[PDB]
Amino acid sequence: FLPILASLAAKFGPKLFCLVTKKC
Repeated sequence: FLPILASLAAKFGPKLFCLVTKKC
């Protein structure tokens, strides 16, 4: 019902890079 891993990979990918670097 909640496809969290797929959502993280296919929608949070560049967002994850931006939040880790703090600066994109």
